[PDB]
Amino acid sequence: IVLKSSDGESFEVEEAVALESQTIAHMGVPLPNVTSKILAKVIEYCKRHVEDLKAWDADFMKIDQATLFELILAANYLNIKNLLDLTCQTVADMIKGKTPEEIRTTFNIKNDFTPEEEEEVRRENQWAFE
Amino acid sequence: TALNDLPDVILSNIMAGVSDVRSRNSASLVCHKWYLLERATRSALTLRGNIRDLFMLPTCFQSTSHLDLSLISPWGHPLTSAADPDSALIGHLLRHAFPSVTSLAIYARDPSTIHIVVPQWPDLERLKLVRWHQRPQTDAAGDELKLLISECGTLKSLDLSSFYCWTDDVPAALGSCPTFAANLKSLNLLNSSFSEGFKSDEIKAITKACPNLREFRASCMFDPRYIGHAGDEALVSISVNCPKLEILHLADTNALSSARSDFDPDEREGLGQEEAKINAATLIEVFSGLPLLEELALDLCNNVRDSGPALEVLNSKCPKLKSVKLGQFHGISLPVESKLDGIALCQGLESLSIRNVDDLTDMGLIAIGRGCYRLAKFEVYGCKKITVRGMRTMASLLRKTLVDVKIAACKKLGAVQSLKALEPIQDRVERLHIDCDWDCPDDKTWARLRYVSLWIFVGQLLTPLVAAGLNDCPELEEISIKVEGDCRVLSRPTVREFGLTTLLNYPKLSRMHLDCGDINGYAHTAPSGQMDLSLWERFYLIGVGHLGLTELNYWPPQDRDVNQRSLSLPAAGLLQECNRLRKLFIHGTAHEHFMMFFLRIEGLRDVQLRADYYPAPENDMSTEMRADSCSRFEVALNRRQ
Amino acid sequence: MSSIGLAHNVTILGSGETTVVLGHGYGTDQSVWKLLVPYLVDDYKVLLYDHMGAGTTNPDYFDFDRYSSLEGYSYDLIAILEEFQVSKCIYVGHSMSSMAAAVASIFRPDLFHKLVMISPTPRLINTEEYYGGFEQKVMDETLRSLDENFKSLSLGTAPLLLACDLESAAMQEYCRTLFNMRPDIACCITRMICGLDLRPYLGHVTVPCHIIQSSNDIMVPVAVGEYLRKNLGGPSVVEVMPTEGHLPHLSMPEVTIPVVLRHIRQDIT
Amino acid sequence: QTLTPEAATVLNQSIAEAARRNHGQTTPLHVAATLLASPAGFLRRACIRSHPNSSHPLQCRALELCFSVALERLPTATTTPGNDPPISNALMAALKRAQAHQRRGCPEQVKVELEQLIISILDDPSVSRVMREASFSSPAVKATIEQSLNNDLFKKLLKGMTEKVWWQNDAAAAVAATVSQCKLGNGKRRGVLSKGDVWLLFSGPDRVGKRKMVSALSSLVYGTNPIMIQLGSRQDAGDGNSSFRGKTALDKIAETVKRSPFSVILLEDIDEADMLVRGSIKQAMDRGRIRDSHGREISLGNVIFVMTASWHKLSLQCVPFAFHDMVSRVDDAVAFRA
Repeated sequence: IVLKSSDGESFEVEEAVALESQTIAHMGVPLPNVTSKILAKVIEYCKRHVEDLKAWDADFMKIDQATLFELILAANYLNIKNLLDLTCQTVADMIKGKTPEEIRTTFNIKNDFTPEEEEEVRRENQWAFE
Repeated sequence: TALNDLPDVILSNIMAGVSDVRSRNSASLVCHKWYLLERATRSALTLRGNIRDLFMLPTCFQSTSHLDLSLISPWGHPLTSAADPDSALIGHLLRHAFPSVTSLAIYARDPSTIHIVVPQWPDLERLKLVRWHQRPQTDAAGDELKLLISECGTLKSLDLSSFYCWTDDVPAALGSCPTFAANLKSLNLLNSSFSEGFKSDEIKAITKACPNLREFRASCMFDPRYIGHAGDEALVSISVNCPKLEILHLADTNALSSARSDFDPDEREGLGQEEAKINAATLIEVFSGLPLLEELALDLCNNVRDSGPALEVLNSKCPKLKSVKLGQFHGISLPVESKLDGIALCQGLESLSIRNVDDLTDMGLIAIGRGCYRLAKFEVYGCKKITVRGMRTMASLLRKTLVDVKIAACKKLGAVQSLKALEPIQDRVERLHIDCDWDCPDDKTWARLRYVSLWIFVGQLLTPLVAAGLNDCPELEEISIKVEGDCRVLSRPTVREFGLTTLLNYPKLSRMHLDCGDINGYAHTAPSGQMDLSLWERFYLIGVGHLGLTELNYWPPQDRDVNQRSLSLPAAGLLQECNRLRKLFIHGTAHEHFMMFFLRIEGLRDVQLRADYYPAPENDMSTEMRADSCSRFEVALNRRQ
Repeated sequence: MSSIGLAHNVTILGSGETTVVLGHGYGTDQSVWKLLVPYLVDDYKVLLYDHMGAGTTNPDYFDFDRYSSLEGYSYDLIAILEEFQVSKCIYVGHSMSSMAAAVASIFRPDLFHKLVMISPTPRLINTEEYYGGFEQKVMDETLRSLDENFKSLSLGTAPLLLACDLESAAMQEYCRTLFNMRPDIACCITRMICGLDLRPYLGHVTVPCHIIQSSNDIMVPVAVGEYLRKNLGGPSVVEVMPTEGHLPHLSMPEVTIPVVLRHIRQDIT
Repeated sequence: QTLTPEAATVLNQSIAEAARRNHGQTTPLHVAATLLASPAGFLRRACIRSHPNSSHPLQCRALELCFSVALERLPTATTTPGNDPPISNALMAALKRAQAHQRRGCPEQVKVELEQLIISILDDPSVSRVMREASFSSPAVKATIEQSLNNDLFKKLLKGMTEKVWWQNDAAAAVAATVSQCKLGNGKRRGVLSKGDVWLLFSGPDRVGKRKMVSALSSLVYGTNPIMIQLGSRQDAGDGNSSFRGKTALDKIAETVKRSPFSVILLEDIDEADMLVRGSIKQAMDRGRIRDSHGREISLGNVIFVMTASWHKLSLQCVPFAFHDMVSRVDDAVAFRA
């Protein structure tokens, strides 16, 4: 099988690699929602999964945040459970060990909490053994 | 793109992955969308608060599934009492605040607590009862356990591993409604606080009531000296009545104790050292009756000999077997020429735990290593014949998979010997336990080591630990120390400190367990020229402030004669010096004056006095803990800004 | 209930018209009577409480001005007794707490029907003619240690001095529980005890007193019992038991408890 | 349209109050204040029942006051009063929660009844927050509303004891019989289940003969020396063990039984023991476990117990009424001859 990116680029896909994606397996096969580098980053993972693992996976995670968001969007659209849950876990790793301000700063997050609301949420949180 | 532009479903998926509760609380303060997501996503909650202000309970945790009420302050307090009529309202309050609860752990101080809280969730699936206090007097046996049977109840797992009760309560409760017992798929009775293990007849009745059990753990009495002790008939009844069993854990009550003087046959004044009513033929029949068995643990305080044939039958009749734990089973490995035998034929084992094996030699260890080539965790206790050569070679054989090793009470294998023995797997081991024995006669980077457990006799120092070989542990993060012994017979230390400053050698250390609770000494009155427990607490805790600890579990030493585990002045003073502490649990008692020392710690959030030992102080009159002291301390801690 | 009942952890047990009040010694709390209480609850109304210096009480309620003298403790005891409608009580006290009860009886005789004392002493510092306590120098060491502990806690360093670091081996047993309190409160109570002396007031006590001492006690001389019998203003009896330690009612219950129960149940003195 | 006529009424009155002040949106604070009105409603009774401090009548009106100030804190909207303000998102949340709570309570099978609605709007964070400053806790009143809604051997030992204590032949034969039969299983049973512990009461005036008797019985059946515990006015230089430290007589008994589950225990002068010790022995004989001074329970095992009595086979006429229960519940009672 040969797939087509949104930009129009074409990539060659193995049959087992195609069966990795439920969306692709159920459905030229143009992909008008994903770009070329998305396949260039997902196909090696698909092939490795079809056929050391921890180090290689950690190396493959070594990508910038925005590229990672495009990846998880692509995993959702292609509906690949393993890729999507690994990606979401990888992002949630930067959630841990950070204060709310740090999350906002690393994530260009805008704060809409009034001091009273923040105090109330802290009061609710005080009921859970961390 | 930013995350708020992502679809919400993968937000729920991505944010169900942060299990660290501190991180979850931090995430709840990001924004309104994130807060709503976290509150709809949190599944496990361990309730933190006081009984008085339980009507200030938040209702934001509507989607939780597992709820833990055993840590409600004051610890062990009766959550519901029959003396107060408005205690009926607590059931409704909990039911409404957590409507989607399937797994529950509650402190069952009183029967009314059970009868009011447990039947609230008809969909309750797993129950864990905790009670370290006295068993209240009831009209018959199992009256407080009968309260679990609800009309619309479908309880599936029952946990009594910490719920102190009479062993006669279990069979009486299980015989009162056959539907309730038949619905049970798991049953944990491995409670070390039982005065005596279950009888033979009680085990028979328990297993007859519950034919669908998938996991069964029990604290049985295997001493032949007693009447009705569990023997062959009990085990064959287990095999016949529960053919679906996947986990079977029978251990004698003494084998479960925290103190080594209770189960060690060497340390008991002639106790044990006599055969149980367990034959090789009976074990063969038992294993033949459990084709689905996956985890086996037979930890007896009485010897079973020539068990090699039974362990061989284990390999053929239990293909799914993965973990075996054997206590005082002898002849488990008796190699002749080169043919593997006994436990060495169980190639499918992943973790092996053996204890007090007289027959075991170096060849036995070599056979275990060569046969059980899939072994990932190995625990050996109290084998007097094995040496460094055998253990080192067994490590080298299993060097591909062995990541967890425990070497305790081995006469010929000291601390230095154990560390030299673990050299072939030095760069792979993750969890490690040794005895700090410096008196045993006869490239070095622990790259993956993450957890170290130590056992050391009272009055000994910890400084030689670095010279012992445990020098460079870049990834070491949690260390647990257990100190056992009787210091009433011991003189004053000639060295001022135990040496917790030696633990500065490991830069990533942030968690601690200092279990001194099994030291016996003099609490407030020493007879004459003796040294009280405050001196030993000072000796052990000095320099604990230098370590950058963030969590600390402390077990104060006890005075068995008067039954008290008080925190002394030097102990509180030193624990106050730990500025970085985030959680601080003390498994004992401390009055208000010492408890208020801890408000100096700025980063401190979780503090509790947990008397999780038998018997817990029955009331405020009998100990130096008061409910008002607890409430005042908690209010002062929360108000700190 | 009441503020006084919450500030002193007062508990009422047992039944019957006669009330027994158990006053613990300094440095401990009402938990020290957990071995005696079961023997009394059947046929007595036992009143247990913690005086304001005890570690189980709120350190904020402690008034350094009021409790720099024993009169504060006697007034607190009178307030506790009057609040719980206790009259003609039987008081069992340990060292230096029975002294406070005796002063309270001086002020309010109607409250106390008898006094049972466990190793009491009117004045703790012995003079040249008075051998009824310890030498001033041997207690100066304990005062120094308590002051140093308080100084250490002020700076945020752990207090690292105990009664086991003294040299008397009798100060070790006597002062062991004095370090079981917040260091400033410990200093205040210790200075009060050092300055305490009830020798002039011994003639104003009219309630019977049942002095109980240890055989050949190294800590408080046995002659103090005879001294009090000679100076007490009311009926008095002295019994000696072959016990030892600062807390015989806890460490040696099988010997101390029969003696205390007998002295409680017999009035003739 | 998914509400009861009364709930529809109270919602539209909340709406009318919203349209009279033009404050933008119909927040659930308004509907809660509506519930405060119409005194026939259940919220007043629930509030007075929930808090003891709420029994004061004007505190309920103080609740109205604190709702009112929060409403006054709401900026107005530039719109005609002849319109329905948009009910806030919290109100759809509360209504949906009401629907769900109604659904779950009758799993067998929607028009929402008044009490589910009021629970739902107490669940609103703003309503609870406002109530908290007014000394009112929404969970307490909520639970109150929900609760209101519910409205051979014989001779082989006989020869030896007859050798030792030949002046007590008849009592020796009787005790031989009883000990042999309880050991063989022909003795009293702790209910339907059998028991191993044996409980013997040894009356009579011969003390030294009784002591040598129990010594012989111990050395024969168990081959061990007896254990010297006294309870009465019989203390000497052996029982007065200060080495035990914080142990009373009951503590000594419990520790000895725990450490030696296979021996004979003789208790001296059960008649002169304290009422506490006798009560503890009664509890041990009923429940089969001895409790010591710290509340710990210790299994009796099967220890041979003998109580050395002195009242004058044991006749019931010679037993004081206080000890009658012990004799009735003891396994056997043996009277030594003078």
